[PDB]
Amino acid sequence: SSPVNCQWDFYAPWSECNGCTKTQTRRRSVAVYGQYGGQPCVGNAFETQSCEPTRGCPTEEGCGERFRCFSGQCISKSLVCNGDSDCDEDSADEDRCEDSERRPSCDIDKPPPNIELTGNGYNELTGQFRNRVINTKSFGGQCRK
Amino acid sequence: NEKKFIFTRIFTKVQTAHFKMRKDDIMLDEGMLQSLMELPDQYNYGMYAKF
Amino acid sequence: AASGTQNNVLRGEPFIRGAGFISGLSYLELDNPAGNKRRYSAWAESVTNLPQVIKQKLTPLYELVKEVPCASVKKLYLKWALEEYLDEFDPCHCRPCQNGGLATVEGTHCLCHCKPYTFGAACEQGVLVGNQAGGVDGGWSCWSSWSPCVQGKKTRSRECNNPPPSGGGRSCVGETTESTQCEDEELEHLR
Amino acid sequence: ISTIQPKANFDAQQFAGTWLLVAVGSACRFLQEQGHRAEATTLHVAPQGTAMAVSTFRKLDGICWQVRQLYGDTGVLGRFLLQARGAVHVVVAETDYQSFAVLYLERAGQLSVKLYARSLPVSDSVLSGFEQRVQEAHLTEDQIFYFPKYGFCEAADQFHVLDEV
Amino acid sequence: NNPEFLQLAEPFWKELSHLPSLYDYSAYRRLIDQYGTHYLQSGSLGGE
Amino acid sequence: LAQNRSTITYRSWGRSLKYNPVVIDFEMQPIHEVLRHTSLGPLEAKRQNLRRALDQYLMEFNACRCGPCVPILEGTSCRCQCRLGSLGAACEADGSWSCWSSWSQERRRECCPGRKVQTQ
Amino acid sequence: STPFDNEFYNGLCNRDRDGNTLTYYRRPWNVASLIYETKGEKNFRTEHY
Amino acid sequence: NDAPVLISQKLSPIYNLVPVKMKNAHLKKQNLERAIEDYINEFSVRKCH
Amino acid sequence: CQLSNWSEWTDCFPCQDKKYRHRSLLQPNKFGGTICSGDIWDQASCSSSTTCCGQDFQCKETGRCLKRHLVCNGDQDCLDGSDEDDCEDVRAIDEDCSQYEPIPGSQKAALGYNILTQEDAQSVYDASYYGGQCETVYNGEWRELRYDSTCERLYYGDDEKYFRKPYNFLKYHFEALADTGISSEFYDN
Amino acid sequence: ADLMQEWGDAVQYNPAIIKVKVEPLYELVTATDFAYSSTVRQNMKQALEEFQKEVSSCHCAPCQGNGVPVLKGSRCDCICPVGSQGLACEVSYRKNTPIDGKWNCWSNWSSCSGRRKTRQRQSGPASETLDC
Amino acid sequence: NSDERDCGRTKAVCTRKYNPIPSVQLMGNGFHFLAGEPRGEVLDNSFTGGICKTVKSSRTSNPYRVPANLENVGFEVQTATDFYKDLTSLG
Amino acid sequence: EVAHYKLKPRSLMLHYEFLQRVKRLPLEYSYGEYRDLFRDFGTHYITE
Amino acid sequence: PIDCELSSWSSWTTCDPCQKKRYRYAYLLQPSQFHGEPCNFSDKEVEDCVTNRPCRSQVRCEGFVCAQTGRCVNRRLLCNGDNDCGDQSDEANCRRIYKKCQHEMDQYWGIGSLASGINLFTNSFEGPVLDHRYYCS
Ligand SMILES: *[C@@H]1O[C@H](CO)[C@@H](O)[C@H](O)[C@H]1NC(C)=O
Repeated sequence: SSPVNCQWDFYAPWSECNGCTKTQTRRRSVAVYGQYGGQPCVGNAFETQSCEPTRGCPTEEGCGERFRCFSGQCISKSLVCNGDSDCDEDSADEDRCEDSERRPSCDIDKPPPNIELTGNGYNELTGQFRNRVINTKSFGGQCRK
Repeated sequence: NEKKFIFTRIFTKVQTAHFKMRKDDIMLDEGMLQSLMELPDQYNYGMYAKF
Repeated sequence: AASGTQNNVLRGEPFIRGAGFISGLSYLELDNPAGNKRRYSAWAESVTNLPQVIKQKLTPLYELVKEVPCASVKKLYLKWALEEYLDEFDPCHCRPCQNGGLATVEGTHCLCHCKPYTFGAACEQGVLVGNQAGGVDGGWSCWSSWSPCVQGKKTRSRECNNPPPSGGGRSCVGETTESTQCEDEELEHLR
Repeated sequence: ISTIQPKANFDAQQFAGTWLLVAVGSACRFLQEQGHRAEATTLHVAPQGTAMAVSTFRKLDGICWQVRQLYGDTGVLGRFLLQARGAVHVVVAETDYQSFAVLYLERAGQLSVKLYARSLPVSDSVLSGFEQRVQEAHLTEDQIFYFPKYGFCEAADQFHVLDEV
Repeated sequence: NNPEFLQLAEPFWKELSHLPSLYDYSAYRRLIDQYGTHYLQSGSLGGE
Repeated sequence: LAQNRSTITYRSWGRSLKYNPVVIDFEMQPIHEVLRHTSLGPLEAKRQNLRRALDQYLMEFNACRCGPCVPILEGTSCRCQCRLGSLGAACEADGSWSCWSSWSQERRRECCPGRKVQTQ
Repeated sequence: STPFDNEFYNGLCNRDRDGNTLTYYRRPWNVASLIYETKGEKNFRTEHY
Repeated sequence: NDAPVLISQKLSPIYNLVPVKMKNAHLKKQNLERAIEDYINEFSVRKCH
Repeated sequence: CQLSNWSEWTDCFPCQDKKYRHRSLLQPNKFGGTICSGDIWDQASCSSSTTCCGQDFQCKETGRCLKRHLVCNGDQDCLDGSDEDDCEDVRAIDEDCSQYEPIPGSQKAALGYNILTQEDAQSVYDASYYGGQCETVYNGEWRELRYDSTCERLYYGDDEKYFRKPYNFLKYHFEALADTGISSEFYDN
Repeated sequence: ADLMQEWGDAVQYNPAIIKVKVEPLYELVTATDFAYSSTVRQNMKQALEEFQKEVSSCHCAPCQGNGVPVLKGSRCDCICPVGSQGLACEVSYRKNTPIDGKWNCWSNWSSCSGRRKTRQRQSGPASETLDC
Repeated sequence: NSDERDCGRTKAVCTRKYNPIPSVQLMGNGFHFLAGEPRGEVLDNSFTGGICKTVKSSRTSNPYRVPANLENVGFEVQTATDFYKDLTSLG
Repeated sequence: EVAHYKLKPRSLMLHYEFLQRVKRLPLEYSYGEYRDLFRDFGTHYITE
Repeated sequence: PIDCELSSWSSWTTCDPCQKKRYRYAYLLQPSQFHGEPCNFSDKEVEDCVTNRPCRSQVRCEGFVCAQTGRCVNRRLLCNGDNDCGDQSDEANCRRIYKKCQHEMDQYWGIGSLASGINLFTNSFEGPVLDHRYYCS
């Protein structure tokens, strides 16, 4: 057979930068892919250089009447001191929930075994699962036995 | 004439752990440090051989 | 003068996807083609005790962008980025593989996934055990330059290519051309 | 801490043989959260002086295991001691020599009952007496857990054995 | 179900927030590589 | 388990290895290489002196200087402990390396794997 | 037997935390180190003529 | 494990074990060196028939 | 055995307070030569003593350079004990670290090695020096067995499963690999 | 054997890594934790380049008996398949054993005149190029 | 737990804790006639309305807890059959 | 294959020994200390 | 015949203002093999300097500065029954403790190996690069 080494054309024209970390997005397209166990490639795909910020950076989202967590996942204030994975990310705030009344979690112990695998991302061209996207470990206070 | 020779060598090694020693800022034993302090700056085969 | 030749090669590759019990069915394939009933029941109990969430339906991931700073703009840009990701390394770029092999793209390298009981560089050797009908199927070509948004329609025009139907296999299934509505910068960034 | 009267004139020789654990009434974490995964537990009794050599067979993930223990005598006929945080007091109060056996175990100020039988099925009168005793032992009916009636291990191997003794 | 205020994961939400306002294929490419292209809506979990 | 030949002893062998793990193999570096990596700082003079002393020690107490039979030089006594024959004191082609010659710089050897030339 | 005193120790107890069972031993200052390498092997041979 | 015994033994001279900075440490050390040198050559199989 | 003459006496040391001399080993016992009980090393008493770190802190008798943040911390860094002495009004946290056991075998890793005799020399590294650091690695040998008859609970080696890493050790990197290779070659002629 | 389930559930406690997705070390150094982030990252990238050039493992002498050279510090050991003993594995109980070809060290880059690397297979790839 | 948040006193509606009906949630799901897979959950099968109504199965002494959404529960288990046989011979 | 592992994409906590060693790293290009760092902690880390 | 040989000493670099030291190094040219003479000396040299140049050695921290490790741990992780600021510099002078799990969940099986650095060029494992400590869902 005839081996084929990769050969990419020049990168696409320059783009704008507005993330306060100005870096010209210069993407390229590999016009010829490798085959028959040849050389995969030599050069990197992306190239980030100096850029002139023109548009203003987007400010953070408004956390209105919501208890802010260590990450920033703003949820309703009713979840404070619920005796469970309220924020579902970390237990930073915790509302100093020492006296947890109203029977937290109603003695429900075990969740589904690996529901995180179903909640995890999925790729179609590779057939391999990806990272978790939907946080199913949360409960919202409504215990469903 | 008949000759038969066999070498049935079976070597088995089970790696319990793989350790790596640090390279910088190594704290030596007090005895070795004393011995190093007891070495003169002039070349002396006896003390160095003892060490 | 008498000469006799004996040659018999039997190989098995069980796939038991029961975390610990998965290896039992794979190891039991040595000299035992038929699966053990008790071992099969144990593996079934293990699979009951541990889910296999694979084989489920999918949805566009970019739809989950609901409440974030610049939510709609980020969702539209993720739409465009997913389109570019899908068409930048689509299997159309790779050359067709021999013996009906399926090609994939891992970075900047094509890989001809060979059918079972086959091997080789481009799935050419080991055609002893096919167990299939045979032939050469059709493969969709890479999408051409997108439409210039004359009236909003699309101009993909996916047509046949260098792997035509030759061995009597079925042609590439799907639409020949596509039609949509140009976003017009997504309604000038949402009104 | 409680103490009752053991079986009158308990004979370890006539008590030897193969026993089958049927029901256990107590309040333990493994019994209440992991009680649904209980399996068939059989017992082997062998006299050794005043003490009692004890072997236990149970299916763990399919593979059987042999738990060998030695119930040390407490100086009183009927009561025994076993050592591992805690002290175990084995007390046999009501039992015959042919059909059933009831054992009492104490650990960390907590009482527990164990029902043993020579073979299946278990007589309804024996189960009624066991229920009456476990109710008189300040234990509720919900704390009773039934075990499967099949899947008992024949014998373990040298590699799969316990050495508590 | 898909349509709701589904509680997103901390890394997912963080990477979605770190995306620049202006169109930049660089960050979105790494995001699509790390997280994939689709998420599950419904279906059984039968083994193979 | 050494005299044993069955896999029944492998479980107890692994258990003993868990309790008392022996050292199978290990990488090594000269003793004067660790003095440079001390908190005391520069020790170039002492390091070179100890390096020369070690170079002389590896020659005065070399395995060749010991009596030919595996020759093991320990202190002032020469032993091989056998030649697997158990015939005589040393348990008597064979092959034997000659010792390193004096620094000329040249350095000669004679009989054979290994190097026979060294330069100071 | 021992020609010297092997019980005296200089300062802070140097731990010898090793062995088959869970027990802590001491190492005297007279001895540099005492490892617990529990090696074991055997040999065999046969001769005929 | 209850009562072991020696298998391998590293060698070391006694005159090297003499305490330093004693009354006559050096001369007594050299004297014991000469004494052991004469001892190991005084009587042995080499001198017998 | 042939031994050279005694070398000249070196200069006396104030702290060592001893003299030193040595000789070279010319020819050992090759086949049947008379062995030499005499060694190549010697020492001598001396009475010519004259005068006997600079960092934050230093041990009294040993020249171990220690920082002041390790003084009065509930851990003996000097063999003499000059770091935990007179610490009257000083709180000493337990760190929940001295309760766990160090890695078994640090003694052999702290010993020297001689390629000539393949034997173990004296201690080179300090196997008991922590320097206030508390690193714990998931033990691999805490997996023997654990049973509970009263609750019919059979579980794993969860009791006392932690190995404290003795500053001088970079990492222990627990791992496991067992490769049994049998090389059998039966020949018949 | 029949204890495959025991090996499987023991691996659940102490598993071994097979597939790895690597990420350079200078990306792990963040600006919020260390000052001079840009200079540190540039120096780390240059050091990684020099290291990859140094430990490329091609500078070791070619082994024999289809061995695979392995670089470790200053020593180089040859990993040989079953059937060969001794250093460099020149002794074996087999005739005309097929020796697999190995690639040599890639040449240095040209000064912006068109970067190309050369290498001789004395089955590794070669003829790598980078635009200036 | 909004109703039972800070109740100073409660009236025991059921004397003993009973187990729920197994697979009772399958009869609360919605049914999409077009899709052939019925639907996700729409009705709640854990709510009981306070009344501790139960039913005793055959040789299943431990009582089951009937939800409030189920008006009538009956245990009439009975099997209901296909058989195929083919044989060909050639000589 | 027993378990799937994935490191957080950003905002991770660094080890204290590596923290101190990076704080000890110089600013001027010195291949010695960087090579020692590569020999002590490797060339990459584990993301997946 | 192929004994180890290191290149010549590199040119002296400028004295680092922050590290108050100058550095020089050498790189390997030929590896030793067949029990040859290795390169049994340091591949780098360090010397003391007298640098007068303002350096930004110390880094700022918003949260509480840990007493032993010097970590920028937020106050939300203090007095929670967890060991966050290092060995024991956290949990100091705490009135009450909370926010800890009751079942005392252990760490992931084998997570220690997945937190250490790896050498992709030699496939060897190295020291820990990530902090896989406890820090509860
Ligand atoms: C369904 O429930 C009804 C309730 O009366 C019962 O009569 C019937 O036997 C059950 N089973 C069926 C209809 O298959």
